[PDB]
Amino acid sequence: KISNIFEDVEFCVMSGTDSQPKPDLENRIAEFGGYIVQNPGPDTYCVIAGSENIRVKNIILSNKHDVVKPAWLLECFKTKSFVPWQPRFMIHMCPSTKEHFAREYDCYGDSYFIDTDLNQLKEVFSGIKNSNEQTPEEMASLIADLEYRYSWDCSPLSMFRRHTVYLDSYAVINDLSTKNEGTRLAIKALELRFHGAKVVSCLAEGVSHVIIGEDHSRVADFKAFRRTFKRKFKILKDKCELQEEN
Amino acid sequence: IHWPCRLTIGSNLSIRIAAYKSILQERVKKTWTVVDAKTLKKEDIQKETVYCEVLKEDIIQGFRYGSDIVPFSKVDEEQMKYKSEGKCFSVLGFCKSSQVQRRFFMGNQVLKVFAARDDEAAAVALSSLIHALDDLDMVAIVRYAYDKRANPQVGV
Amino acid sequence: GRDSLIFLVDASKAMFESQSEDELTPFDMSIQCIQSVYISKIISSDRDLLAVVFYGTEKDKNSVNFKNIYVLQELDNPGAKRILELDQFKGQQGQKRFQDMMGHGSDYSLSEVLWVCANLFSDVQFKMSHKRIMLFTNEDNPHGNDSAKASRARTKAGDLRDTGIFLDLMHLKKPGGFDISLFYRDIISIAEDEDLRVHFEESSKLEDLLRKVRAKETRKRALSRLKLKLNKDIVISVGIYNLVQKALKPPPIKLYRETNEPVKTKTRTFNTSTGGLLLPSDTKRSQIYGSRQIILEKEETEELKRFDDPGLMLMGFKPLVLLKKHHYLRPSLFVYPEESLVIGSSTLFSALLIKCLEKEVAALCRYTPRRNIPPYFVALVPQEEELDDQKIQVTPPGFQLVFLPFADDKRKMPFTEKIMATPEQVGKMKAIVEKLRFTYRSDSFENPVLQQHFRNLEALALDLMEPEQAVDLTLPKVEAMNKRLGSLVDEFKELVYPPDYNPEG
Amino acid sequence: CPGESLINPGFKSKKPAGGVDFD
DNA sequence: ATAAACTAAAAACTATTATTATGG
DNA sequence: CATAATAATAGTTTTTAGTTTATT
Repeated sequence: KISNIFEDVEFCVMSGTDSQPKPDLENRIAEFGGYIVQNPGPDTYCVIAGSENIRVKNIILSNKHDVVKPAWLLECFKTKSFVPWQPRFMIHMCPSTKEHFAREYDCYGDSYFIDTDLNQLKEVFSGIKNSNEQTPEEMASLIADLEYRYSWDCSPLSMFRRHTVYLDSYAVINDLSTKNEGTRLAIKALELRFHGAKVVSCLAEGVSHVIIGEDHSRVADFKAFRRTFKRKFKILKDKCELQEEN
Repeated sequence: IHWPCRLTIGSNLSIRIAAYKSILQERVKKTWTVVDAKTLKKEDIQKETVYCEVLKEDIIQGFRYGSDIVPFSKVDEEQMKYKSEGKCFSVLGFCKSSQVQRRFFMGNQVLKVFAARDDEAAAVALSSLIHALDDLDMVAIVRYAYDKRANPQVGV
Repeated sequence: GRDSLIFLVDASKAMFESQSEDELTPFDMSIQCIQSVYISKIISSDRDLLAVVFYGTEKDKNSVNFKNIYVLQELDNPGAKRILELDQFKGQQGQKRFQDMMGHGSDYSLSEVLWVCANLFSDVQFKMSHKRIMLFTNEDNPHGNDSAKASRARTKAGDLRDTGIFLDLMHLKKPGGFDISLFYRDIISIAEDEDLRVHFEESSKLEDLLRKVRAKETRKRALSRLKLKLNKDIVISVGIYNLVQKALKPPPIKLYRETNEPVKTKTRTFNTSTGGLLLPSDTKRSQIYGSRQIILEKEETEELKRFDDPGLMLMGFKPLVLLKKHHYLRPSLFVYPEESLVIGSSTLFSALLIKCLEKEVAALCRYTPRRNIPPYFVALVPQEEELDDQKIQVTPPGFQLVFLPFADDKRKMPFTEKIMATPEQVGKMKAIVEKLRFTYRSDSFENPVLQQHFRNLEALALDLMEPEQAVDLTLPKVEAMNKRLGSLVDEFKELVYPPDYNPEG
Repeated sequence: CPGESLINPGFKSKKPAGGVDFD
């Protein structure tokens, strides 16, 4: 009809009163020549999912239908062009729709061909489960490797949270248990987890960066354990509280 | 058939049992054959259910809800059907024999219950329970379920 | 006739104020009660008609054009559309939605509302077995203010009582309590009046009103107006009843896939061999025994099913002691005399009842339900009239027709040899039963299948997101039984079962 | 009316379903 | 070998309509 | 062989006996 695009495809409008009242959506579909059926026929390609009902659950269980939110079909309407199916309105889909989304996207809405933007990247990320459960150092190394491979070390945050810096957060180094008020050891530890240099305040050999801390009275300790270290102390200066990583 | 089952009292008791139809309704297992009056042939006869015209794939089942009619697919009803367990026959409680009246005897058959076929200890337990119930003027309330598609039943 | 019940609800801000907002307003909870009543009626009586009206609201809706009086739904069979219409005002801000689309605040005349509901009763073109109207408020002060309108209202109410209308009033939530009798002290049609206190109670009988009872409860009618013939001529009209009747699901309805039209179905019998069309006179029934395929007409089968005429052929008297419990065929039926066709039937019936109760015998009778049916011998047990503590006839006086099975009604069983047990084990069972003894009541259970069936029906009728789940009373309290018993089962098992017995196998 | 389901006039009061209650 | 539904429910309550006993 | 006629017929809902189809 006006948009014959919606014709010849059977629609089980079992609930439309989610964006527009369901009869109104049926009117719009009919004016576009779409087929309105009150029960899901075998040729009912998609089902308009408005309000949530037990019938919705049955449709989900019965892998025969395409769960369609009314807003997506409103897009198809107002565009006057049939929007292709996408997984951000779609809940339960036929295996044909499963492979369709696996083709056009990575099943997250992230396409394999058409490039990304801020919006779709955020939507794909949020759709992916919240992922922060591992140890900070494993993911720290992962971030470091990705920054090396992708030149992402250019972040202003890249010098206090992941790799190779040494400090004195303890009155005696190699003694991880002593703690004395009168300085900002706590603040130094709180900073050592932000930009991308590893929290290290123990006698280590492979560490390359040694930095005098805000507890400047441990220059004696810094130098005494510097003999055990194979790296020398620089004249100190994110990167400017008391630091020399350059 | 042999209906092997377990009388279940709580969870601590489970006795293999054999309960069969003792008294029941009778009817011949061979029914009529509506054949032609001229060639005496059933194969020439044929019924033809017709829906108006439409086929069986244009139809669903519905249910009259008061003044209203409700579409209700068979798959949905099976999904939402209250489904019990099969061949489970547990005891529900013990009530006085005088509390019950034969006026409430439901069903169309009477079921006589034996223990397991050739299980001596099952027979011992059955006889002990029988004697106890007899001496106590006692009847047992039980839940009957024949198979998975069987409706659960409450019987004496 | 049917039952005419109208739910009369005020809209004068007397239902919007609340003792506290954690407690339902006098309005929304009444909506829930009405919806529960609609559901229960759907379960019980389709053919009944119920109506809901509002008074004191700013606008009105009624044929008489009486102001401030708005009928929400008229005397009709309950419909899910009506129920959801109530639901849109049910609960919090549902009264706000009401205010937005309906509003309130105006006054009214109780005479005027009585006139309106009388018009509603006059509107129905169907016979009503009862004239019930249900009033929802916590306050009688509106007409408690002016004496003239109060007098007119009570005069009108008396008139409606004369018409047979039974007014009923409910206790509603009020911070100051109902405080009855400010107006309504004798303006209530009551068969047993016991309410005279101020009744700060916020409810009178709202509990069962909200309670969802699941039953059909068909109206009483005799299953057969049969004739009891003593020998051939001492015949009395007798009423037979299924005092209990196994209920079943309503049948499915053939509906279309797209329009859900009730599909007209037709199963023509036709000659598939020629593709032609057959007639009932065009076919013959057959059964083949051995080498012989015996051919008959269905009718001939019917007349060879003709033995005795519909009635009762008394075969004699047998003492009640001569009855085997296991000799049961199908549920028994009740017997009652009828003077509709035979006068003196009830006197004779009473005489026989008393005499059989005395001599403790049953009148065995040849019973024919209706034509083309082989008569059966059935024992008629004299059934006494039993009245409860309230003197309510719980067991009607009459006779208990029990079906006496025939020779073939039994089945041969592969019996097992008789085995005894120690009396100690018998005492163990006695103690365990005493632990797990429970008092029996007739209505102690429901069919969970049918229950969940209705649950699903309601859910889809209310297009819910999720159905309420029926509780299965038939499921045993296994944890409670183990708690009650302990290790008595283990002791008895050791007394009986050797420590190798397979529980199932 | 005493002993009558006010919901269903002409029909006795309907008790709550209840269940097994050990004694 | 059929324990759910097999398949169509044999039956009055409570309401109407053409008969004629007759009006002529 | 006419006419204020009149009333014995019928037609709606219930609830039995027919039956599939797995069920062992």
